[PDB]
Amino acid sequence: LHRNSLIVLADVALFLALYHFLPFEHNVVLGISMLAFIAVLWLTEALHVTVTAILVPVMAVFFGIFETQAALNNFANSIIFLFLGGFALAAAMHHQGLDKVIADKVLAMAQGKMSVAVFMLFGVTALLSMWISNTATAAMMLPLVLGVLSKVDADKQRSTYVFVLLGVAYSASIGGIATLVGSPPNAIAAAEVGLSFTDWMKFGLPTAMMMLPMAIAILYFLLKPTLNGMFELDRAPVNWDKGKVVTLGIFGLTVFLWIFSSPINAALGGFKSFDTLVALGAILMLSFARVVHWKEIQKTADWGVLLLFGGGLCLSNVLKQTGTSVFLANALSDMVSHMGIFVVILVVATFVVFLTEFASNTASAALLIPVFATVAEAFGMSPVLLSVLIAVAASCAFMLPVATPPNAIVFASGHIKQSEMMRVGLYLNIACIGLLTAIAMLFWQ
Amino acid sequence: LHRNSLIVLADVALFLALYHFLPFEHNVVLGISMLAFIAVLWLTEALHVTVTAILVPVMAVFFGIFETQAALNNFANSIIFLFLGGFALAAAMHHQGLDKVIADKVLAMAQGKMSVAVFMLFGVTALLSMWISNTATAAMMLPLVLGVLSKVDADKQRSTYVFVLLGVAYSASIGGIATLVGSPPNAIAAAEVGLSFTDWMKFGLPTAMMMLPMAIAILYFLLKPTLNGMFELDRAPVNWDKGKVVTLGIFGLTVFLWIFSSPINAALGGFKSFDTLVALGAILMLSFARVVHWKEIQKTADWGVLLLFGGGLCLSNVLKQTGTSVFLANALSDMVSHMGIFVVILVVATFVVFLTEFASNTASAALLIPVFATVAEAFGMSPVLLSVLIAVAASCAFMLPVATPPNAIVFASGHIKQSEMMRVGLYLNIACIGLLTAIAMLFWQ
Repeated sequence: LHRNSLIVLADVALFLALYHFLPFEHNVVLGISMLAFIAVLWLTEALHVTVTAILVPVMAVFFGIFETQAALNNFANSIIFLFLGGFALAAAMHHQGLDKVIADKVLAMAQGKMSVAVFMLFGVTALLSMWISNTATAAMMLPLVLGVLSKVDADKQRSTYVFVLLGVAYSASIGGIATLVGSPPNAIAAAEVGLSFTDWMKFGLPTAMMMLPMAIAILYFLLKPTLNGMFELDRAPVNWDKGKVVTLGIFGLTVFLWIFSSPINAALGGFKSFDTLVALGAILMLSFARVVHWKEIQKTADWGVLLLFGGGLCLSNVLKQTGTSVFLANALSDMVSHMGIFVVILVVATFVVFLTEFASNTASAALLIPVFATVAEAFGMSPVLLSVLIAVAASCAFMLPVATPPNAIVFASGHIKQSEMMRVGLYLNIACIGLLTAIAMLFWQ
Repeated sequence: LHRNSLIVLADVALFLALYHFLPFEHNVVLGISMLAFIAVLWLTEALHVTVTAILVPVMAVFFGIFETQAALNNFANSIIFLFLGGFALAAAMHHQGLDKVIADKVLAMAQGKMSVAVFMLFGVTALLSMWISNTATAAMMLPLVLGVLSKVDADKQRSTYVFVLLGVAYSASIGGIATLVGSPPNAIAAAEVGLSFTDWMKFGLPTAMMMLPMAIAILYFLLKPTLNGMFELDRAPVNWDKGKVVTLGIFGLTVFLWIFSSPINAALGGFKSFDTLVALGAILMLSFARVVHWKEIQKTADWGVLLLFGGGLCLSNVLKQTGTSVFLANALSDMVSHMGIFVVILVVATFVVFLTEFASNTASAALLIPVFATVAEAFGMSPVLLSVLIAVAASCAFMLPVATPPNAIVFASGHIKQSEMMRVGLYLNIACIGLLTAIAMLFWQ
């Protein structure tokens, strides 16, 4: 009937074809066919990506790969509860008005001028997206930006609007690249290659600090805003109070425990996933301090993502179990050896940067990381490099707003020409490809 | 500071005392102390029961019982995803207006009279609570009941209001006793003793069909309503349409697969948790049919419960690992042998029926089932009997509304005297104790 309902049927037909017409052994054919099915379903977004994540275990069981519980156990990877603690921190610092207070105090650092306010705004937006999200952050900042522009004389001056808006969106999508929380794809990568919070900050904080000013400069040089007015702000200059102090303290304590996870856990007994224990402890300290109630943590969090992680991990453990990964590596050895690694990561990064502009970041990541990682390539291991690269690229969505929630949230204003966004995102995607290639070549090797 | 924040500290002090002043071996002392801590936290409801469920794994790890992942894996017991499919069915049959249509078509079965409408109402409320919930069901039926009574002449006639209302509440709480879904405690019991959907219906459907008419009769004989008026109904006589037909069909197919799980799964390969695969398949069929979107399944479901299941299961696996269960059985052997099993289940059932009137059903169940089951008693195994008994009793909340969501949802009307509810619930709780004792003695043995 509907378009998606026919995409699903075509995908079933393709699955059956590959299940009947492949000259590989049964198990590898099964893995490949499941992979194609799941990819066609995640990219097209026919079924809500979470539903496909839930179908992966069923597709694995009905075909005798996994036992039911051994497949559903992947919906409980410690990384998921780490992300849950992150969502709880977000719910706290939104219910207690902490983010508004931070952004406002920053807007005061700039007395009344714009030339410095939008830059501080991008910076704070990224600092938030480090923890909260990519969507809620943009939604929280949008009214602030509009109140800022309230005295811009928005007539034949749409350029400054587009600047102050796309800067916010991209700053969020980029601050999502600094922490394991902030953007799902980072957590998918870590779960696949076993990375810790700080072991991923060492990859994502420099990358973001490099990609954010590059983006602001590219925008300022593509569109030419004036940025010379003043601030006729009239909202309440909110102040600190109990509940925000405690929330900030617990937030800082959680971050301090995360960053220093290794020495602490080494001086405590050597727990396995100390970061996740720290996140659950953040939840416990926020509850014991009466600063946030579970109903908020439940309305706020996005559990579809917490099921998508499990789906991606079940897919990875499938490709690992049925031996499909080693076969794909044996098959791609020739192509990876003929050319170099630099061109390999170049094509990978461009593919992913131009894919998530049509698909969802989390789905593309969950689908691609397992392959390029579980391959265990021959000419060069680089098993974490590519995972981090893809997780970063999947967040580099800068073209049309259907690619990322924040882009649409900011496009809803009604004065962002699609063509300007598209060309700016093209320039930015090329720049990000180049930058990621450079970093992967120099730093991460 | 606050009452709950001091309860927590007293509980920590008690935990430390038992951790320092018990003449049992270290591990059993640890288990007992964790048990006391968690019980004091779940009964008092200081921290949202979900938060205590989340604290159980941390409390188990920081004290070296479990590895982190081996403890968090219990948040993915197939029973949880079964309950998730149940929540999805509820979201479908609420978003597609199926429940309203069913209740209205039933209200038409009674032409315009009341003497038969309230009984059909209790019946349909139970039939719904079989699947949807105990709370949403009462909330969905309340406006219908008020529109029914709109022509009751509710002056010196509060008796019929209380009847048509408490009947609804108790019918929901009892229909929650027929299926694994419908009430969490049933799922906790099954997870503890490995019960299937039908293997638990064989316990819960007769029990509910017996306890519901008993309750209606007790009410009719305590308070004396008239039940003689007509129906001046004026709402829209809704009709069927596409979306409701498909939803009903998928619902019936899911139920037919659940009930006949054994022969099917035996003629298919012998999967381990076929019921859970069937629930996930229900989600998949509801999504593929474009009848419900994940956002509704996420707003609707109660994930706190899906974490509470994991908390209770981690507690059970703790008491099993540290050897506390066998020790408690060795200690209670004398008391269980001196008296009989009949008196044992009698005291158990009364304790639980009068406990959940102050605590939450799910928490009391999650706390008590592990003990009385993992004991593996000496004089008589009865390892599933007591689990089912406690799961049924925990739903038998009939006194003051703070015990159960539905009771408060119906008390909000503003014309339900606390004393009448309390005495009616006392009578009903005694009757339910007697009935459960009788059934456990005759049928389940």
